[PDB]
Amino acid sequence: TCLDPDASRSVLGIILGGGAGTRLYPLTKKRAKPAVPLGANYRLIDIPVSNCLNSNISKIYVLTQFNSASLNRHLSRAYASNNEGFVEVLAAQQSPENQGTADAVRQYLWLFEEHTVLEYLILAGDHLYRMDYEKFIQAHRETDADITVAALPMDEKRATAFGLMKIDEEGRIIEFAEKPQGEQLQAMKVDTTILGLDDKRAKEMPFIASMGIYVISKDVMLNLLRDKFPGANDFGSEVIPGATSLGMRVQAYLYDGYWEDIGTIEAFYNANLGITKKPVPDFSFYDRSAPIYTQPRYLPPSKMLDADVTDSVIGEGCVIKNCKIHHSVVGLRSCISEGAIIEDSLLMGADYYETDADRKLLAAKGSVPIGIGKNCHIKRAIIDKNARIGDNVKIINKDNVQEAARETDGYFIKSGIVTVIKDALIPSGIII
Amino acid sequence: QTCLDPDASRSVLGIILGGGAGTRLYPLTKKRAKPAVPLGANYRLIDIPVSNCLNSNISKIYVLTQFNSASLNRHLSRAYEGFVEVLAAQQSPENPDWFQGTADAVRQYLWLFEEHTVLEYLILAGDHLYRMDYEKFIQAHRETDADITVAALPMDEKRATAFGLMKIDEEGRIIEFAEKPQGEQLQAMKVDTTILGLDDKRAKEMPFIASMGIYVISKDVMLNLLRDKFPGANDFGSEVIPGATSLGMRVQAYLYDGYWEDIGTIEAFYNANLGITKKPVPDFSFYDRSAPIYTQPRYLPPSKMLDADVTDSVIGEGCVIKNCKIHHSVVGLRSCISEGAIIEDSLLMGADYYETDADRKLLAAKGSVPIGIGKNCHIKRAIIDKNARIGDNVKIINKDNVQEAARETDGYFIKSGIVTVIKDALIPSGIII
Amino acid sequence: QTCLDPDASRSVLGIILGGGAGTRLYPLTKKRAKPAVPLGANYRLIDIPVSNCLNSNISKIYVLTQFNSASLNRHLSRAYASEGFVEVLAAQQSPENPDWFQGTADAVRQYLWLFEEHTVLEYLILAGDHLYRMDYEKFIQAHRETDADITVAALPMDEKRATAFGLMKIDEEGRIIEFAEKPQGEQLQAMKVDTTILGLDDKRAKEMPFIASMGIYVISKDVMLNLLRDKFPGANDFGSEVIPGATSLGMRVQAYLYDGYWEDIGTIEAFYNANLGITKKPVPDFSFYDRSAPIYTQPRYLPPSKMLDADVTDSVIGEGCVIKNCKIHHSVVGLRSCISEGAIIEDSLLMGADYYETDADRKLLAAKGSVPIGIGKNCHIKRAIIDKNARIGDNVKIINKDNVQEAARETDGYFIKSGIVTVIKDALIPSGIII
Amino acid sequence: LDPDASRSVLGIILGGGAGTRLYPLTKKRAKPAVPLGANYRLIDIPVSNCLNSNISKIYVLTQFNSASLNRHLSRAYNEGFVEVLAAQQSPEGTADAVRQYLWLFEEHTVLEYLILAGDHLYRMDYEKFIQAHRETDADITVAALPMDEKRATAFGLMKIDEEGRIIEFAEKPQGEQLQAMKVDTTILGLDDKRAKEMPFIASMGIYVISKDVMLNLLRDKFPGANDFGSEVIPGATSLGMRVQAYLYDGYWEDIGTIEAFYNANLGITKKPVPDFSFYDRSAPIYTQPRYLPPSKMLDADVTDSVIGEGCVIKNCKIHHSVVGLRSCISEGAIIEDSLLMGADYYETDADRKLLAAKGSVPIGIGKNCHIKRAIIDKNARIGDNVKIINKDNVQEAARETDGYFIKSGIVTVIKDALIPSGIII
Ligand SMILES: Nc1ncnc2c1ncn2[C@@H]1O[C@H](COP(=O)(O)OP(=O)(O)OP(=O)(O)O)[C@@H](O)[C@H]1O
Ligand SMILES: Nc1ncnc2c1ncn2[C@@H]1O[C@H](COP(=O)(O)OP(=O)(O)OP(=O)(O)O)[C@@H](O)[C@H]1O
Repeated sequence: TCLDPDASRSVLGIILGGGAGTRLYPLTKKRAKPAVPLGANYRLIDIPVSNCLNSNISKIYVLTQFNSASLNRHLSRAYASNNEGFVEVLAAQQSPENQGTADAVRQYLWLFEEHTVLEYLILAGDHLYRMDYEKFIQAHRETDADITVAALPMDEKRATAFGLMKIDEEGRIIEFAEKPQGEQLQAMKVDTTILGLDDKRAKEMPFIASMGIYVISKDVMLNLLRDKFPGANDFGSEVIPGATSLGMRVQAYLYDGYWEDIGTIEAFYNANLGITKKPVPDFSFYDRSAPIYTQPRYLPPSKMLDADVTDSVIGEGCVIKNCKIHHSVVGLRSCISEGAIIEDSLLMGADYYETDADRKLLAAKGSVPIGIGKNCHIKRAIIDKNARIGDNVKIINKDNVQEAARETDGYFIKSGIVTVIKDALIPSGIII
Repeated sequence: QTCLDPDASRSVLGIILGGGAGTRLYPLTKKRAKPAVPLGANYRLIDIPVSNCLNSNISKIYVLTQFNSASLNRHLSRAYEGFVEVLAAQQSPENPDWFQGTADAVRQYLWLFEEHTVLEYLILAGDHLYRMDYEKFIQAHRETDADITVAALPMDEKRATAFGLMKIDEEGRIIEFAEKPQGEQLQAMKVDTTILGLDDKRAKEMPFIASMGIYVISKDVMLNLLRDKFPGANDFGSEVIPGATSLGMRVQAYLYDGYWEDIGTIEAFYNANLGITKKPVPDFSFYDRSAPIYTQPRYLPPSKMLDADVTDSVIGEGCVIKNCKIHHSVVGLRSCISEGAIIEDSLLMGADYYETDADRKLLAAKGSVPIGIGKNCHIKRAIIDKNARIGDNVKIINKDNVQEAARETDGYFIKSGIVTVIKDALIPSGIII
Repeated sequence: QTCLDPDASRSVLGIILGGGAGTRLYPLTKKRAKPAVPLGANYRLIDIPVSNCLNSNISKIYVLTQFNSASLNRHLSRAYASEGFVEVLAAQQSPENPDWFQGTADAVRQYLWLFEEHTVLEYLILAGDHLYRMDYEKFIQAHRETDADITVAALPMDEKRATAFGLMKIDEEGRIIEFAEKPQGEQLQAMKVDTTILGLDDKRAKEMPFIASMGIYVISKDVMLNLLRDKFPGANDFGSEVIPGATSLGMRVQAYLYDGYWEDIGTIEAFYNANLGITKKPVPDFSFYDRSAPIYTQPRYLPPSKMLDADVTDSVIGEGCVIKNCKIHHSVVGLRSCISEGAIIEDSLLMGADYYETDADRKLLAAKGSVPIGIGKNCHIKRAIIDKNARIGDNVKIINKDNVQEAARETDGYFIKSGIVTVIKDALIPSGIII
Repeated sequence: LDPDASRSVLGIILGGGAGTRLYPLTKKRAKPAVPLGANYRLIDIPVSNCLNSNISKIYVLTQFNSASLNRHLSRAYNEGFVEVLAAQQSPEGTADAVRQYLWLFEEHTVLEYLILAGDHLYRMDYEKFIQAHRETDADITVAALPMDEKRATAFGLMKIDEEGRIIEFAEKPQGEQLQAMKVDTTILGLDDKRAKEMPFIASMGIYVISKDVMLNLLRDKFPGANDFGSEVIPGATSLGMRVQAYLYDGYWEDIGTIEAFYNANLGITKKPVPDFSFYDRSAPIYTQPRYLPPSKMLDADVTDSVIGEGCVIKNCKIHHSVVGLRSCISEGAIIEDSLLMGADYYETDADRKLLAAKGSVPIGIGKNCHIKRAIIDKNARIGDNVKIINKDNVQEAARETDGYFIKSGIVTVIKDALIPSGIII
C-alpha cells in the first residue's frame, strides 16, 4: 500500500448526509440527520468522518439539508483541528422547512473545484462499516479510472434486492440492473475472483452491488456534473451509468468487510443492539488503530446505585438507581429511577443534566424530570434524547402494533418499535 | 462583576508542586511521578490543579516534580497563549533517594519563571482534591495590596492539630503561624473566623484557620524571598511564608469555602476515591457544567457488562465486565473483571491498554494470566494499580488484618489495612493475600 | 474593573452583515462575496469585524452574505477554525453576484431560526464594511445596565458630515427617541442635540451636535424574535426601518457614544482612501496591528519581501513581494505582488496574487504570447486598484489622461469609478495598452 | 512507507549544547532559538522538514529551557507533538543527550528514530530516507553527502560495499588512506558522470536508527560513548550491524560559526536563485504567526536586500542586507551588507519620550547611523550617529561591556546592547 501524492493533500472527502429519506423519522424530526445519536456515545456522522481521518483524508465536507448548531458544535468540538485539514458542514437550504445526491454535490461544485486535489471521495448513505479508503483510492489510480465504484459481493439470494453491476475481464463496470427478477438476473453473474475473492467464496457470491460510495477524478466529476449530465439527480442511477455510456473508465473495487445498512428504524434498532452481541459484536466502535471518534465531553464515570445489568453496554456519565437493565444500550447522561426495567432497548440519554433545584421546580409544577421514571418498563424501544418518562410508564405494546403516528403523545411505532420522540414528556401511568 | 485587569491569562503564572519522590503515596508512586497517579477511575491527580487553573483562566502553568514520568508527559501532552510544561529536577523515572523541599524545587527554577512577564505566581500543591476559581483569590491579592495571600481553611479543634494554623488580625492580615500546634500552643491560635467573612455559627465551631498549600505571590516578592531572604529554606509555606510574615511583609489571608481533602495518604487517597459513591451525593464531584475536571480524550467505547450487579459504585470508560458482583467500588478505564469475580470496597485503577486475542490465546496456550481480575476472585478493601495481572481464585482480603505491611516483592503493600497491589504486578492463581 | 456576567463568550452571539450583491464595490466584488475583498495589503474586510469580536471575547460568530465565494470560505477556515466558531450563513449558494435584492432585515430574519438555537442573552449586530477597532464589551455592558432592548452605537459629527448618515435624537438620559434618514435642510437642523449628554466635552459637543447610527447594535434575544417575526415581519432594512419602528413602539432603544476612528469602506472612492490611508504621516489614524487587539488574518508563511532596486516613498509592502528595479510612491503593495523592471507605481492599491507563478509557467505564458501575473516591465500605474492575479503587460500606462470619472469597461478588464481605475481580478491588459 | 512516518517514526532534534561558536548570538537565548532569515529561528529548519515529511512525533533537545523558545514552538506548532527536553536545570556529549531520555523515547511505539544534529539550512524529505532504511533491512541508515577532494579530506568519510553497506570510517583522512576511501558513488544514487566528479561520501549528522537497535547501542553495547558520529555508529558497524548509507545531493550549507551563519543569511538575497529559499510551493519553512502589520517605508532606496515583517523604515538606504521583523530604521541611516535580527516588540511614541528624558536610545537603528558588515541582534538600541564600520579592518575581538563582539571581521552587536550616540566601531 502506497498513495503518492499523499491522500491527505490529494483527496477531498464529501459526505452525503442531511439530504436523506425520512426513513428514520421521528429521529430526524428535531435535528439534522447526521446528528442522530448512535452507539450511545456517538452520532451517525461520526462513522464516515472517522473513516476519512483514519484513512488519512483530512479534507472533509459534510453535506446536509439544513444547518444545525448541534451538528456543528459536535463536529467543531470533536474534529475542528485536523496542519491543513478541516471538517466543514455544507447545507443545502436556509431552513428546516420542506433533493437528490448528484444535485447535492453539484450545488457546491463551485466550492469543490477550488481545492487542488486528484480525486473526490463521495460517501453517501447510512451505514456502519469500517473501511480504509486508501486502498480504494490506490485502485482508482493504478487503473487510470475516471470513476471507481465500491462494490459489495453477494449470493444470488439477496442479490435481487440491490442494484447489480456487470464487469469485464479487467473489472471495468459495463452494465447495470435493478433487481433483475430472474429471467435476466443470471446475465449479471460474473466471477468475482477478478476483484480479489478466492475461487471458494467467489462461487458463493457471484454478484456485485453498488455500495453508493465512489472515487471520481477531480476533472471527471466537474465535467460529469457541470456538462455531460447537468440535469441528473442521483449518482447510482444516472451519473455513474451515464459516464459508462460515454465510455469512461468506470472501475469496480470490492469491499469484503462488515457492512450493515441503517437507514430504517428497524435496521438502525437492530444495528444498535448489535454491540451487545455474544461473544463478539461483528462491528466494534473502538479499534486500536481505526477507532471511531466523538465529541470530548468530560462526563463523570457512570454511577450505579443497585443495578443488575445483563448483556448491555453503558455510555458515559450515567446516573443509575436500583433497577434492571437487560440486553440494552444506555446512552450518555441517561438517568434511570428506582425499580425501572429496561429490555432490548436503546436509551439515547440526554444532552445535559438537571440539578436538584430543577427536579424541584418540575415537581412543584407537576411536570416530569428527564429520564426513565420510577418503576417504568421499557421494552423493544428507542427513547430519544431528553425524554421525560413519567412514573409507572409501561412501554410494552402488547397488542403488538406496527404502525402509529402518535406524535401528539410524544411517540411513534414502526416495525413494532416504540420510539419516544426527543424532548417528549410521557405522563405517569401511561401504557403503550 | 469584578474582573482581573490585567486578565489572569496573561498576568498570572501557575506553578504546580506536582510532588517529589512520592514517599508518602508509595507504592502508587513506584516509578511513577506523583502528579500522574490515577484518580477516580478516569483521571490523574495532576488534572485537579491544572483544570482548576484553566477554569480559573490561568493558561500558563508549570509542574515541578522531583522526577519525571513517560505517562505524565503523555497525559499533559495529549490532554493539554498558554502551555503546560513539566519541570523535573531529575530526568529519570527512578524514585529519587535524595530530598528536595518545596522552596528548593521552586528556587531551583526561579530563573526560568523570571522570564515570564506576570504580576503574580499561583503556588498550588498538586496533592489535594477540590475545586476553586483562583480569580477572586487573585483579585483579593491585588485589592488588598498584599505581598502574599494565603488560602485559609477553617476547622474545629480536632482537625486543627494536623495543620499549619495562621493567626490573623482584625483586617485579615496574617501575623503568626504554628505548625501542627497542640496543648497550649494550639489554644493560642484560636481566631475569629468572622473577620474573614465566615458564617457566625460556623465560626464558633471552627475558630481555627489553616494554610492549605494555596498561595498568591507577587513576582518580586518570590524572587526576593527565595534568593535574598531565605536562600537556605527547604519548605516553602512551612518556613518561607512564616518567615515573610516576620519580616513585616503584607501576608493576607483569603477564606476558602468548600469541599477540601488532602489525598497524599494511602488511606486518605483510598477514602476520597470511594467517597465518590456516597449513597446520597459525593461531597466532591469531578463533573461540573461550569468548571469540570478535564482529562485525556480517550475515545474508549461504552463499558460492557454481561451479568453484573453493581451497588454504590462508579464505572469508568470502556470496561469489560463479565458475570460478577461489584460492590461499593471504583472501576477505572479498561478494567477487565472475569467470571465469578466479587469486588468489595475497592478502587480498581484499570489498565492503560487492552490485551488482544493474540496475547490472549498466547498467554492462554503458555498460561500467563491476562490483565484484570481473574475468574472467581475476591477483592475486599484494596487498591489495584494499573495493568494488574490477577490470577484466578485470588482472594485479596487481608485475613490476618495487617495494618502496616511492606511486601514489595510479592507485588504489593498494605497500609491502614489497605492492600494495594502494585502496578504491572502479577498475583499467581490461588494466591491469598 | 467590571465585565460581563455571564461573559460575552457564552451569552453573546455575533451576527455580521457581509453584504448583499456588492453593487457598490463592484468590480472588486465581481464573483467575490464582499466579506472576502482584499484589505490593507494582507487582510480581507471580514477580518475587521471578526477580529473585533474575538478581541471583545465573542467566540460564536456567524457571517451573513447574499452570495458566497471559495476564498471567503477557505479564509475563514484557515484563519479562525482553530466553544466558538465563525460560520458563513449565505442567502444564495453560488459565487455569482445575485441579480435580485435582499435587505439586512430579510437577511437576519431568513436565519432567525438558527440564531434562535443559541442560548445567548444578546445579538451583537455588526455591519461588515467599516474600518475601525472596538471593545464591544463595555458597549454590551451598557445594554445590560440600562436594561435596554436595543443599544445603538452612536457616532458624533458636524452638520457637513451628518447629511450622509442616519441621525438620531436622544433625550436627557440618552434614550433614543427619534430617527432621520440622511436628513437635510431644516429636517437636519431639528436633529441637533447636546453631545455632552453621552459623555462628550462641551468643546467637541459644540463641534459635533449630531449623532448617527453606524450599524452596530446589541439586541436582547427575544426583542429580536419579536421585532422580526411579529412587529415588523415585512421590513427589509434592519437599521433604517426596524430600529426606528421599535423606537416608535416605546421599546428601550438606548444610545452609546463611540470615540475613535471609524470609516465606511463600502464604496470605491472611500475604499481607495482608507487603504491608501495607512501610508499616512506621521502616523495612521487606523492601525491594523495593536498590542492587545490586533487585526488577525490567515497565517501564510510567505517569505520576507525581496527588493532588487526599489525607490520606495510613503508606501506599504505586504508579505512575500518580488520587486525589481522600480518606483513605488504613496501606494499599498499586497501579498505576493510582482512589480517588474522600470515600473512606476504612484498612489495605487495592488491587491497582489493568490499564488506564485514558477519560471516554467512564465515560459509557457511567454511562448503563448501571454502576460505573467503582476505589473509588467516599464509599466506606469497611478491612482488605480489592481485586483488579485492581474496580468499587466509590458509598457502599460494606466494614467487616465482624459480625466474620465465613471467608466464601465468590464470587457476590457476595468471600471473607472470617481477617476479611480480598477483592474478586475485575473484581468489581462496587453502590452502598450493605455488606460 | 508503511506504517507511515507520522505514527511509526519519532523525531529527535539536537541543537543545544555549547555551540559557543556562535557567541554572542547564543549569549542569552538557547541555540535553537537563534533568529534566522529575517522571519525565523534556526529550529524552524529541522522541525519544518520533519512536518513536511509527515513527521509528527518531534522532540527537541536543548541545553536549557527557554520561555521564548517554547512560545515559538507552541505558537507555531491529534497524534503528533513538538516538545522541548532540557538537559540541564539551569542556563548556567551527544549520545549522552539521547541516552538521558531513552526512557522517554523507549515508551513511544515506533519503528525508527530520526536523529538530526547540528544546524544548517537544507530541505529534505526524510521519508525516502526512511523508506531506504526499511527496504535495506538496515538497523542504522546514515546520511551520505558526496563531495570532491578539498571537502572529502576535511570531513570524516565512509567506505561502502556493493550493497550500499558502510564498512569503514575515517576522520579527515589524507594521502593513501584518503585513497583507500574512494567509493564510486554510483551505488548510492548519482550516475557515472556525477560520481566520477565526487567519489567520496561524508556523513551529514542525520541517521535513521531502528527503535530497538538504538536502545541496545546506548544502554548496552555502548553506554559510555559521547558521540553518535565517530563513536556509536563506527562502533555500531564494527560490531557487525547492517549500517547503510543514503545519498543526498541538495543545497547544504552549515552555519555553526558567525561567518558561515552571516554568509548563509545574506545569501538568501543573492541574485537569481539564492540556492535556498525558506518558502516553497511544496515544503515551506514554517514559523510562528505574529500578525505583524505590513512594512512601512517613508523614503527608502533598497538594493539587493530583503525586508522582513512589520518593519518601520524611515528615510534611508539599504544595501545587500536582511532586515528582520519589527526593525525600526531611522532617518539618514545607511544599512549595507548587514543582517538585522530585528526586534521582539515595539515601543510606543509615549514610551520613547520616557527614553530621551532618561538618557537612553530607543530600539532600532538611530538617526544618521552607518552599518557595514555587521549583525545587529534583537532589541538592539543604537543611538544617533553610530558607525559600525570596523575602520581598522580588525577580525576577532571582544567588547562585551561595549555591547559588541567581533569575529571574522564581523561586528555582532549583543541582543539588547545599548550603543550610545556618536560612538563608532
Ligand atoms: N521537591 C518537591 N518538588 C515539587 N513538589 C513537591 C516537592 N516536595 C513535595 N512536593 C509536593 O508539593 C506539595 C506541597 O507539599 P506539602 O503537602 O508538604 O506542603 P506544606 O507542608 O503545606 O508546605 P511546604 O512543603 O512548603 O512545607 C505537595 O502537593 C507535595 O506532594
Ligand atoms: N443581504 C445582505 N446580507 C448581509 N449583509 C448585507 C446585506 N445587504 C447589505 N448588507 C451589509 O449591511 C450593511 C448595511 O448596513 P449599514 O450599517 O450601512 O446601515 P444602513 O445602510 O444605514 O441601514 P440598513 O442596516 O438597513 O442597511 C453593510 O455592511 C452591507 O454590506
